[PDB]
Amino acid sequence: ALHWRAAGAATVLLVIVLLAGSYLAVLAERGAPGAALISYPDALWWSVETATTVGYGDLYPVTLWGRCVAVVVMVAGITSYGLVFAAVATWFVGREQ
Amino acid sequence: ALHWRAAGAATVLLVIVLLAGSYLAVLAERGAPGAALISYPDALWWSVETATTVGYGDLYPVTLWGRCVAVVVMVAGITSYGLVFAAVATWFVGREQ
Amino acid sequence: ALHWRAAGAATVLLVIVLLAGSYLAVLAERGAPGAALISYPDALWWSVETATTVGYGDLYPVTLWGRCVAVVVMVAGITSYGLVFAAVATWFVGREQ
Amino acid sequence: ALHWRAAGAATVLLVIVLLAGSYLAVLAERGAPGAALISYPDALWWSVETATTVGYGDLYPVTLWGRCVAVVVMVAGITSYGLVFAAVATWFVGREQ
Amino acid sequence: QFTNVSCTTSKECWSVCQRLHNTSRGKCMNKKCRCYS
Repeated sequence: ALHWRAAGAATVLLVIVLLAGSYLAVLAERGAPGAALISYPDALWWSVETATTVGYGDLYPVTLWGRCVAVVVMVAGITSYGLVFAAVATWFVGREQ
Repeated sequence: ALHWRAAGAATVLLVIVLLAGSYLAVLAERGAPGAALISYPDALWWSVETATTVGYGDLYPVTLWGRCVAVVVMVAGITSYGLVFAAVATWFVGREQ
Repeated sequence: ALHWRAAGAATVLLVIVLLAGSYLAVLAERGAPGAALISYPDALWWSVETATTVGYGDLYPVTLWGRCVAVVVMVAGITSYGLVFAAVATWFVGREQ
Repeated sequence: ALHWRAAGAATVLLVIVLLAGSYLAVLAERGAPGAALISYPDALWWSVETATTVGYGDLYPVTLWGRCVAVVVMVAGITSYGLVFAAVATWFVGREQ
Repeated sequence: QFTNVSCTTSKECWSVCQRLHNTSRGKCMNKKCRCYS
Protein backbone atom coordinates (compact mmCIF):
# COMPACT_ATOMS: atom_id res chain seq x y z
CA ALA A 1 0.00 0.00 0.00
CA LEU A 2 1.84 3.06 -1.31
CA HIS A 3 1.56 3.29 -5.10
CA TRP A 4 -2.06 4.32 -4.58
CA ARG A 5 -1.78 6.83 -1.74
CA ALA A 6 1.55 8.16 -3.02
CA ALA A 7 -0.12 8.90 -6.36
CA GLY A 8 -3.29 10.30 -4.82
CA ALA A 9 -1.32 12.61 -2.55
CA ALA A 10 1.07 13.67 -5.31
CA THR A 11 -1.86 15.47 -6.95
CA VAL A 12 -2.10 17.65 -3.85
CA LEU A 13 1.47 18.90 -4.22
CA LEU A 14 1.01 20.07 -7.80
CA VAL A 15 -2.18 21.80 -6.67
CA ILE A 16 -0.42 23.71 -3.89
CA VAL A 17 2.72 24.69 -5.80
CA LEU A 18 0.37 25.79 -8.58
CA LEU A 19 -1.49 28.48 -6.63
CA ALA A 20 1.57 29.48 -4.60
CA GLY A 21 3.81 29.92 -7.62
CA SER A 22 1.13 31.82 -9.52
CA TYR A 23 0.71 34.35 -6.71
CA LEU A 24 4.45 34.31 -6.05
CA ALA A 25 5.29 35.25 -9.64
CA VAL A 26 2.35 37.64 -10.02
CA LEU A 27 3.55 39.90 -7.20
CA ALA A 28 6.82 40.06 -9.15
CA GLU A 29 5.89 39.95 -12.83
CA ARG A 30 3.16 42.43 -11.91
CA GLY A 31 5.76 45.17 -11.67
CA ALA A 32 8.33 44.24 -14.31
CA PRO A 33 8.76 43.26 -18.00
CA GLY A 34 6.86 39.99 -17.90
CA ALA A 35 4.13 38.01 -19.66
CA ALA A 36 0.61 39.35 -20.16
CA LEU A 37 -0.88 38.41 -16.78
CA ILE A 38 -0.30 41.06 -14.10
CA SER A 39 -2.88 39.14 -12.07
CA TYR A 40 -3.77 35.75 -10.59
CA PRO A 41 -6.82 35.05 -12.83
CA ASP A 42 -4.31 34.93 -15.68
CA ALA A 43 -1.14 33.78 -13.91
CA LEU A 44 -2.92 30.84 -12.27
CA TRP A 45 -3.80 29.59 -15.75
CA TRP A 46 -0.16 29.85 -16.80
CA SER A 47 1.00 27.79 -13.82
CA VAL A 48 -1.47 25.02 -14.64
CA GLU A 49 -0.12 24.64 -18.18
CA THR A 50 3.50 24.93 -17.04
CA ALA A 51 2.78 22.19 -14.50
CA THR A 52 1.46 19.89 -17.22
CA THR A 53 4.51 20.47 -19.42
CA VAL A 54 2.15 22.45 -21.66
CA GLY A 55 3.33 26.05 -21.79
CA TYR A 56 1.08 27.39 -24.54
CA GLY A 57 3.16 30.53 -25.00
CA ASP A 58 0.48 33.22 -24.93
CA LEU A 59 1.96 34.19 -21.56
CA TYR A 60 5.48 33.16 -20.56
CA PRO A 61 7.61 34.30 -17.58
CA VAL A 62 10.56 36.65 -18.08
CA THR A 63 11.71 38.29 -14.85
CA LEU A 64 13.77 36.22 -12.42
CA TRP A 65 10.88 35.70 -10.00
CA GLY A 66 8.34 35.03 -12.74
CA ARG A 67 10.71 32.56 -14.37
CA CYS A 68 11.63 30.98 -11.04
CA VAL A 69 7.97 30.08 -10.51
CA ALA A 70 7.81 28.31 -13.87
CA VAL A 71 10.63 25.96 -12.87
CA VAL A 72 9.22 25.49 -9.37
CA VAL A 73 5.76 24.68 -10.73
CA MET A 74 7.23 22.47 -13.45
CA VAL A 75 9.04 20.16 -11.03
CA ALA A 76 5.93 20.03 -8.83
CA GLY A 77 3.56 19.33 -11.70
CA ILE A 78 5.79 16.62 -13.14
CA THR A 79 6.46 15.03 -9.76
CA SER A 80 2.74 14.74 -9.01
CA TYR A 81 2.06 13.42 -12.51
CA GLY A 82 4.98 11.02 -12.34
CA LEU A 83 3.76 9.25 -9.21
CA VAL A 84 0.54 8.58 -11.12
CA PHE A 85 2.33 7.09 -14.13
CA ALA A 86 4.32 4.77 -11.87
CA ALA A 87 1.39 4.13 -9.53
CA VAL A 88 -0.55 2.45 -12.34
CA ALA A 89 2.51 0.36 -13.20
CA THR A 90 2.73 -1.09 -9.69
CA TRP A 91 -0.96 -2.02 -9.67
CA PHE A 92 -0.74 -3.18 -13.28
CA VAL A 93 1.71 -5.87 -12.19
CA GLY A 94 -0.67 -7.14 -9.53
CA ARG A 95 -3.13 -8.61 -12.02
CA GLU A 96 -1.84 -11.76 -13.71
CA GLN A 97 -5.44 -12.89 -14.24
CA ALA B 1 -4.22 -9.35 -17.88
CA LEU B 2 -4.81 -5.61 -17.45
CA HIS B 3 -1.72 -3.64 -18.49
CA TRP B 4 -2.70 -4.38 -22.09
CA ARG B 5 -6.44 -3.71 -22.05
CA ALA B 6 -6.08 -0.83 -19.59
CA ALA B 7 -3.64 0.82 -21.99
CA GLY B 8 -5.67 0.04 -25.09
CA ALA B 9 -8.84 1.43 -23.53
CA ALA B 10 -7.07 4.49 -22.13
CA THR B 11 -6.63 5.69 -25.72
CA VAL B 12 -10.41 5.79 -26.03
CA LEU B 13 -10.78 8.22 -23.13
CA LEU B 14 -8.36 10.78 -24.59
CA VAL B 15 -10.23 10.45 -27.88
CA ILE B 16 -13.61 11.19 -26.29
CA VAL B 17 -12.53 14.04 -24.01
CA LEU B 18 -10.75 15.45 -27.06
CA LEU B 19 -13.82 15.95 -29.25
CA ALA B 20 -16.09 16.82 -26.32
CA GLY B 21 -13.77 19.47 -24.91
CA SER B 22 -13.17 20.97 -28.35
CA TYR B 23 -16.89 21.42 -28.99
CA LEU B 24 -17.44 22.38 -25.35
CA ALA B 25 -14.90 25.22 -25.53
CA VAL B 26 -15.85 26.24 -29.07
CA LEU B 27 -19.43 27.05 -28.10
CA ALA B 28 -17.89 29.32 -25.46
CA GLU B 29 -14.70 30.74 -26.98
CA ARG B 30 -16.79 31.27 -30.11
CA GLY B 31 -18.46 34.24 -28.46
CA ALA B 32 -15.55 35.49 -26.37
CA PRO B 33 -12.10 37.15 -26.61
CA GLY B 34 -9.99 34.14 -27.50
CA ALA B 35 -7.25 33.06 -29.90
CA ALA B 36 -9.12 31.13 -32.59
CA LEU B 37 -11.22 28.51 -30.81
CA ILE B 38 -14.45 29.59 -32.49
CA SER B 39 -14.79 26.65 -34.88
CA TYR B 40 -14.34 22.91 -34.33
CA PRO B 41 -12.05 22.32 -37.35
CA ASP B 42 -9.58 24.56 -35.52
CA ALA B 43 -10.48 23.89 -31.89
CA LEU B 44 -10.30 20.12 -32.35
CA TRP B 45 -6.69 20.55 -33.45
CA TRP B 46 -5.95 22.58 -30.32
CA SER B 47 -7.38 19.88 -28.06
CA VAL B 48 -5.20 17.21 -29.67
CA GLU B 49 -2.01 19.15 -28.96
CA THR B 50 -3.14 20.10 -25.45
CA ALA B 51 -3.83 16.42 -24.82
CA THR B 52 -0.30 15.48 -25.86
CA THR B 53 1.25 18.13 -23.60
CA VAL B 54 2.09 19.98 -26.82
CA GLY B 55 0.25 23.29 -26.89
CA TYR B 56 1.91 24.92 -29.88
CA GLY B 57 0.57 28.35 -28.98
CA ASP B 58 -1.21 29.44 -32.15
CA LEU B 59 -4.59 28.38 -30.75
CA TYR B 60 -4.84 28.86 -26.98
CA PRO B 61 -7.82 29.32 -24.62
CA VAL B 62 -8.65 32.59 -22.86
CA THR B 63 -12.18 32.47 -21.45
CA LEU B 64 -13.09 30.38 -18.41
CA TRP B 65 -14.85 27.74 -20.51
CA GLY B 66 -12.17 27.67 -23.19
CA ARG B 67 -9.48 27.37 -20.53
CA CYS B 68 -11.47 24.79 -18.57
CA VAL B 69 -11.42 22.52 -21.62
CA ALA B 70 -7.63 22.73 -21.86
CA VAL B 71 -7.24 21.38 -18.32
CA VAL B 72 -9.95 18.76 -18.84
CA VAL B 73 -8.36 17.57 -22.08
CA MET B 74 -4.88 17.70 -20.55
CA VAL B 75 -5.71 15.31 -17.71
CA ALA B 76 -7.49 13.01 -20.17
CA GLY B 77 -4.68 13.04 -22.71
CA ILE B 78 -2.02 12.41 -20.07
CA THR B 79 -4.05 9.70 -18.33
CA SER B 80 -4.51 7.78 -21.58
CA TYR B 81 -0.84 8.24 -22.48
CA GLY B 82 0.28 7.29 -18.98
CA LEU B 83 -1.43 3.90 -19.01
CA VAL B 84 0.56 3.18 -22.17
CA PHE B 85 3.89 4.14 -20.60
CA ALA B 86 3.21 1.89 -17.62
CA ALA B 87 1.58 -0.83 -19.73
CA VAL B 88 4.86 -1.45 -21.56
CA ALA B 89 6.69 -1.58 -18.23
CA THR B 90 4.49 -4.40 -16.93
CA TRP B 91 4.98 -6.46 -20.09
CA PHE B 92 8.65 -5.49 -20.21
CA VAL B 93 9.15 -7.29 -16.90
CA GLY B 94 7.59 -10.47 -18.25
CA ARG B 95 10.21 -11.31 -20.87
CA GLU B 96 13.32 -12.53 -19.05
CA GLN B 97 13.97 -14.96 -21.90
CA ALA C 1 15.57 -9.55 -22.58
CA LEU C 2 13.24 -7.00 -24.15
CA HIS C 3 13.12 -3.82 -22.06
CA TRP C 4 16.56 -2.99 -23.46
CA ARG C 5 16.13 -3.81 -27.15
CA ALA C 6 12.53 -2.59 -27.18
CA ALA C 7 13.72 0.76 -25.85
CA GLY C 8 16.75 0.93 -28.13
CA ALA C 9 14.65 0.16 -31.20
CA ALA C 10 11.87 2.54 -30.18
CA THR C 11 14.29 5.41 -30.82
CA VAL C 12 14.47 4.29 -34.45
CA LEU C 13 10.72 4.68 -34.95
CA LEU C 14 10.64 8.29 -33.73
CA VAL C 15 13.59 8.98 -36.03
CA ILE C 16 11.81 7.59 -39.09
CA VAL C 17 8.39 9.13 -38.48
CA LEU C 18 10.25 12.38 -37.84
CA LEU C 19 11.82 12.75 -41.28
CA ALA C 20 8.85 11.21 -43.08
CA GLY C 21 6.28 13.46 -41.43
CA SER C 22 8.42 16.55 -41.98
CA TYR C 23 8.69 15.90 -45.72
CA LEU C 24 5.08 14.69 -45.81
CA ALA C 25 3.77 17.93 -44.31
CA VAL C 26 6.23 20.15 -46.19
CA LEU C 27 4.94 19.05 -49.60
CA ALA C 28 1.52 20.11 -48.31
CA GLU C 29 2.10 23.11 -46.05
CA ARG C 30 4.46 24.32 -48.77
CA GLY C 31 1.47 25.29 -50.89
CA ALA C 32 -0.81 26.40 -48.06
CA PRO C 33 -0.47 30.06 -46.93
CA GLY C 34 -0.75 29.76 -43.16
CA ALA C 35 2.14 27.82 -41.66
CA ALA C 36 5.91 28.17 -42.02
CA LEU C 37 6.46 24.57 -43.11
CA ILE C 38 7.44 24.90 -46.77
CA SER C 39 11.08 23.85 -46.48
CA TYR C 40 12.43 20.66 -44.89
CA PRO C 41 15.36 22.39 -43.09
CA ASP C 42 12.66 24.19 -41.10
CA ALA C 43 9.92 21.56 -41.03
CA LEU C 44 12.30 18.84 -39.84
CA TRP C 45 13.04 21.00 -36.80
CA TRP C 46 9.32 21.36 -36.10
CA SER C 47 8.81 17.59 -36.19
CA VAL C 48 11.61 17.03 -33.68
CA GLU C 49 10.02 19.36 -31.13
CA THR C 50 6.52 18.00 -31.78
CA ALA C 51 7.92 14.51 -31.22
CA THR C 52 9.33 15.53 -27.84
CA THR C 53 6.04 17.08 -26.74
CA VAL C 54 7.81 20.42 -27.13
CA GLY C 55 6.09 22.46 -29.82
CA TYR C 56 7.79 25.82 -29.34
CA GLY C 57 5.26 27.73 -31.42
CA ASP C 58 7.24 29.17 -34.32
CA LEU C 59 5.85 26.44 -36.56
CA TYR C 60 2.17 25.67 -36.01
CA PRO C 61 0.82 23.43 -38.82
CA VAL C 62 -2.64 24.56 -39.95
CA THR C 63 -3.50 22.69 -43.15
CA LEU C 64 -4.98 19.21 -42.76
CA TRP C 65 -1.83 17.50 -44.03
CA GLY C 66 0.51 19.72 -42.03
CA ARG C 67 -1.56 19.13 -38.90
CA CYS C 68 -1.89 15.41 -39.61
CA VAL C 69 1.90 15.11 -39.49
CA ALA C 70 2.03 16.74 -36.06
CA VAL C 71 -0.25 14.07 -34.60
CA VAL C 72 1.53 11.28 -36.47
CA VAL C 73 4.93 12.48 -35.26
CA MET C 74 3.60 13.07 -31.74
CA VAL C 75 2.44 9.48 -31.26
CA ALA C 76 5.72 8.22 -32.71
CA GLY C 77 7.89 10.48 -30.59
CA ILE C 78 6.01 9.63 -27.41
CA THR C 79 5.93 5.91 -28.15
CA SER C 80 9.70 5.80 -28.66
CA TYR C 81 10.26 7.91 -25.54
CA GLY C 82 7.81 5.84 -23.52
CA LEU C 83 9.59 2.55 -24.12
CA VAL C 84 12.68 4.23 -22.67
CA PHE C 85 10.88 5.40 -19.53
CA ALA C 86 9.52 1.90 -18.92
CA ALA C 87 12.73 0.19 -20.04
CA VAL C 88 14.64 1.76 -17.16
CA ALA C 89 11.90 0.68 -14.75
CA THR C 90 12.26 -2.99 -15.72
CA TRP C 91 16.03 -2.91 -15.27
CA PHE C 92 15.67 -0.77 -12.15
CA VAL C 93 13.81 -3.65 -10.50
CA GLY C 94 16.61 -6.08 -11.28
CA ARG C 95 19.11 -4.38 -8.98
CA GLU C 96 17.67 -4.58 -5.47
CA GLN C 97 21.25 -5.16 -4.33
CA ALA D 1 19.90 -0.20 -4.73
CA LEU D 2 19.79 1.53 -8.11
CA HIS D 3 16.34 2.99 -8.78
CA TRP D 4 17.12 5.57 -6.10
CA ARG D 5 20.69 6.56 -6.96
CA ALA D 6 20.06 6.25 -10.70
CA ALA D 7 17.17 8.70 -10.34
CA GLY D 8 19.04 11.04 -8.01
CA ALA D 9 22.05 11.16 -10.32
CA ALA D 10 19.91 11.56 -13.44
CA THR D 11 18.97 15.03 -12.18
CA VAL D 12 22.65 15.97 -12.38
CA LEU D 13 22.84 15.18 -16.10
CA LEU D 14 19.92 17.42 -17.03
CA VAL D 15 21.53 20.15 -14.92
CA ILE D 16 24.85 19.90 -16.76
CA VAL D 17 23.51 19.60 -20.30
CA LEU D 18 21.26 22.54 -19.42
CA LEU D 19 24.01 25.08 -18.74
CA ALA D 20 26.34 23.66 -21.39
CA GLY D 21 23.73 23.72 -24.15
CA SER D 22 22.60 27.22 -23.20
CA TYR D 23 26.12 28.62 -23.47
CA LEU D 24 26.80 26.40 -26.49
CA ALA D 25 23.83 27.78 -28.41
CA VAL D 26 24.28 31.34 -27.15
CA LEU D 27 27.75 31.66 -28.68
CA ALA D 28 26.07 30.65 -31.94
CA GLU D 29 22.57 32.15 -31.88
CA ARG D 30 24.27 35.29 -30.57
CA GLY D 31 25.55 36.02 -34.06
CA ALA D 32 23.26 34.62 -36.74
CA PRO D 33 19.79 34.99 -38.33
CA GLY D 34 18.23 32.41 -36.03
CA ALA D 35 16.34 33.71 -33.00
CA ALA D 36 16.41 36.50 -30.42
CA LEU D 37 18.20 34.51 -27.72
CA ILE D 38 21.69 36.03 -27.68
CA SER D 39 22.71 35.68 -24.03
CA TYR D 40 22.91 33.22 -21.13
CA PRO D 41 20.51 34.99 -18.71
CA ASP D 42 17.87 34.39 -21.38
CA ALA D 43 19.17 31.28 -23.13
CA LEU D 44 19.59 29.39 -19.86
CA TRP D 45 15.88 29.90 -19.23
CA TRP D 46 15.07 28.50 -22.67
CA SER D 47 17.12 25.37 -22.03
CA VAL D 48 15.30 24.70 -18.76
CA GLU D 49 11.90 24.74 -20.46
CA THR D 50 13.14 22.72 -23.43
CA ALA D 51 14.50 20.17 -20.96
CA THR D 52 11.10 19.85 -19.30
CA THR D 53 9.32 19.36 -22.63
CA VAL D 54 7.91 22.85 -22.06
CA GLY D 55 9.13 25.15 -24.82
CA TYR D 56 6.97 28.20 -24.14
CA GLY D 57 7.77 29.77 -27.50
CA ASP D 58 9.29 33.12 -26.58
CA LEU D 59 12.57 31.62 -27.76
CA TYR D 60 12.61 29.74 -31.06
CA PRO D 61 16.19 28.87 -32.14
CA VAL D 62 16.40 28.42 -35.91
CA THR D 63 20.16 28.33 -36.47
CA LEU D 64 21.78 24.89 -36.66
CA TRP D 65 23.77 25.29 -33.45
CA GLY D 66 20.93 26.92 -31.55
CA ARG D 67 18.56 24.18 -32.69
CA CYS D 68 21.11 21.45 -32.01
CA VAL D 69 21.19 22.51 -28.36
CA ALA D 70 17.41 22.19 -28.07
CA VAL D 71 17.56 18.53 -29.11
CA VAL D 72 20.62 17.86 -26.96
CA VAL D 73 18.98 19.45 -23.91
CA MET D 74 15.67 17.73 -24.66
CA VAL D 75 17.13 14.22 -24.56
CA ALA D 76 19.05 15.10 -21.40
CA GLY D 77 16.07 16.65 -19.65
CA ILE D 78 13.79 13.75 -20.53
CA THR D 79 16.39 11.12 -19.62
CA SER D 80 16.89 12.63 -16.17
CA TYR D 81 13.14 12.99 -15.68
CA GLY D 82 12.48 9.48 -16.95
CA LEU D 83 14.73 7.79 -14.40
CA VAL D 84 12.64 9.53 -11.75
CA PHE D 85 9.34 8.29 -13.18
CA ALA D 86 10.64 4.72 -13.26
CA ALA D 87 12.52 5.06 -9.97
CA VAL D 88 9.25 5.59 -8.10
CA ALA D 89 7.76 2.57 -9.86
CA THR D 90 10.50 0.26 -8.61
CA TRP D 91 10.10 1.45 -5.02
CA PHE D 92 6.32 1.50 -5.41
CA VAL D 93 6.41 -2.26 -5.95
CA GLY D 94 8.37 -2.80 -2.75
CA ARG D 95 5.46 -1.89 -0.48
CA GLU D 96 2.56 -4.28 0.13
CA GLN D 97 1.89 -3.38 3.76
CA GLN E 1 2.06 44.56 -27.01
CA PHE E 2 -0.71 42.77 -28.91
CA THR E 3 -1.94 44.46 -32.09
CA ASN E 4 -3.51 43.42 -35.39
CA VAL E 5 -0.33 42.05 -36.98
CA SER E 6 -0.43 39.42 -39.72
CA CYS E 7 0.82 35.92 -38.86
CA THR E 8 3.04 34.02 -41.28
CA THR E 9 6.56 33.69 -39.87
CA SER E 10 8.53 34.50 -36.72
CA LYS E 11 11.51 36.08 -38.47
CA GLU E 12 9.14 38.70 -39.86
CA CYS E 13 7.05 38.97 -36.70
CA TRP E 14 10.04 40.75 -35.16
CA SER E 15 10.64 43.25 -37.97
CA VAL E 16 6.99 44.24 -37.53
CA CYS E 17 7.31 44.77 -33.77
CA GLN E 18 10.38 46.98 -34.14
CA ARG E 19 8.63 48.95 -36.89
CA LEU E 20 5.33 49.26 -35.03
CA HIS E 21 6.71 50.50 -31.71
CA ASN E 22 10.19 49.28 -30.78
CA THR E 23 10.16 45.64 -29.69
CA SER E 24 11.01 42.17 -31.01
CA ARG E 25 10.69 38.45 -30.33
CA GLY E 26 7.06 37.36 -30.37
CA LYS E 27 5.16 34.13 -31.01
CA CYS E 28 2.52 33.89 -33.73
CA MET E 29 -1.16 33.40 -32.90
CA ASN E 30 -3.86 32.01 -35.20
CA LYS E 31 -5.49 35.43 -34.86
CA LYS E 32 -2.61 37.90 -35.06
CA CYS E 33 1.11 37.97 -34.26
CA ARG E 34 1.74 39.20 -30.71
CA CYS E 35 4.67 41.47 -29.89
CA TYR E 36 6.85 40.94 -26.82
CA SER E 37 9.94 42.36 -25.11
